[PDB]
Parts: sequence; C-alpha cells; structure tokens
Amino acid sequence: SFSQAVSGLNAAATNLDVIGNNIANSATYGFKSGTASFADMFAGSKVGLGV
Amino acid sequence: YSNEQEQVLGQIVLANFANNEGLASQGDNVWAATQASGVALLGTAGSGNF
Amino acid sequence: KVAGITQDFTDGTTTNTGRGLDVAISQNGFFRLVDSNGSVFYSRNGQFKL
Amino acid sequence: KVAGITQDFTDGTTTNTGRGLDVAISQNGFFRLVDSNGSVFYSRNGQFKL
Amino acid sequence: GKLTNGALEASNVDLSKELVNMIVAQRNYQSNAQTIKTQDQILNTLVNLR
Amino acid sequence: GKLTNGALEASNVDLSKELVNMIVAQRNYQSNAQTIKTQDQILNTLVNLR
Repeated sequence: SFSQAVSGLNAAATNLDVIGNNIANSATYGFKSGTASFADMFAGSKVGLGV
Repeated sequence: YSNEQEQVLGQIVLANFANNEGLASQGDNVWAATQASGVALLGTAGSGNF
Repeated sequence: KVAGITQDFTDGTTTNTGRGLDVAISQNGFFRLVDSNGSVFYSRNGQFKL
Repeated sequence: KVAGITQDFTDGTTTNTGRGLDVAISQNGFFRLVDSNGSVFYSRNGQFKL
Repeated sequence: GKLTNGALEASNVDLSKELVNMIVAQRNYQSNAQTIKTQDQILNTLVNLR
Repeated sequence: GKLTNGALEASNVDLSKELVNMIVAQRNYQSNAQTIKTQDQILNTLVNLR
C-alpha cells in the first residue's frame, strides 16, 4: 500500500529536481536539457506497484 | 554431507497383519507377532496398504 | 494440521536506492551465495558489500 | 444413533491471493487427485505447487 | 529474469492485509479457547457428578 | 558536426516551458503526498479500530 506511492513520491521528487537542474543550468553554455523518463512496475499481481 | 551430497541410510520398514486385533502387546509400547495374527507382511510406506 | 508455511514469491517494489552494489532481481530468479563452510544458500536481498 | 456427519458443500468465499498456482472452483466441481499409491482422491483445496 | 542495477527488492508484505488477517486469526484463537473451555467444562461436569 | 569558430552555443532549455513543468510536477508531488496521507490514514484506522 505504501509501495505504490512512496515510489510515486520519489519519482515526482526526481522530476522536480530535474526541472530545477534545468532552470539552474539555464544559460550556461553547452548545457543540454534533462527530462526524467519514468516507468511503472508490475508483477505477478495484476495491480501496479508504483513508478 | 559437507560436500553437499546426501546419501540414504535406510528406508523404515512397515508391517501389516492378517488381523491386527490378535496382537500380543508386551510390557512396553510394542506388540508381538503371534499365532493369532500370523506373519507380518513387510514393505515400505506410500505403497499398497501400508 | 499445518501442512506447510508457504512463501509467496510475488516480487516487491524495486526501490531505487542510490548505492551501486545493490543489484536486485524482479522475476523468478534467485541469487546464489556461499558461506565459510562452503555451504550453498540462495536469497533475494540485493544489498551487497565488498 | 449418529446417522452421519454430512459436510456443508456450499461455495466458500474466494479470497484472491496473487499466487499463480492458486486456482479454485466456485461451482459443483471437484479436483481429481492421485497419490503415490495410485488411490484416487478428490479435493477442493486448490493451493498447488511443484 | 532481468535484474536492475541500483534498485533494491522491497518486501511483498502488505501491511493492511496482514493486520486484517491478524484480527481474524485472533478471533480464531479465542474461539479455539472457547472450545477447550467447553470441553474441560463438560469433563468436570461429569467428573463432579457421581 | 557543423563547426563554427567564433560563436558559442547556449543551453537548449526553454525556461517558461520548465516553469509550466515545475507547476505540473509540484501539484503531482503534492497529490502523491495526499495519497500517502490517505493510506497511512487507513492504516491507523486499522490500528485504532482494534
């Protein structure tokens, strides 16, 4: 039960830190932007255990 | 064993009887195969009437 | 009667800990380990250490 | 006289466990089984393994 | 299966499901206490009568 | 590449699009905060129901 979200919390925190790392590296020369790419877990359960 | 191999050291024999009710229980937890029950038919478990 | 305490082998979440030597399986697989006796054991914790 | 101990063969609840080999019936049917003796038995505990 | 580099295998124990199984197991234990209490109650009710 | 001598390359990050992304990620993060709030709220109603 916790599993579903705490991985959701960690995913959204890394998303925010990637956005902040883009904004902090605005107008530094030769920087390339970052975008976090996520993925969902599944298992032998048909319910989905997070990000 | 410490080489990670097992070996068998025995298979516990089981014994049925003609009738069980005619066994002579001796002075402990044992019964004696007698005239009233005949020879015990011998064999392992998981097989037949055992 | 207790026939058996059955483990349930549904994999949990793969919580991304930032450490390096913490490789973990999320399928049927099982890590192989030995101890100082040379006795083989098998596990699924991935937290590893030099 | 004790005429007989008759089981209530209604459908029990189907608790969904995520185990793959936990098939179960919710109707009249019965799982056919044998054991090592070759005697045929019948059950409804569908908890299975290898 | 495949195995991931940095992530670690969390356990599969759902906390809620094991709590609500624990409540039912408690009441199962207390009703087994009720049947031992009624069986030694019937034992002393036929011991106490002559 | 096509290489030029005097001119320098700026970062490819478009800043207002990242402001919009930070708003989306902030409300996503606090929505996941509200789902951990609701799920330890159902865990503590399982606790203090008893």
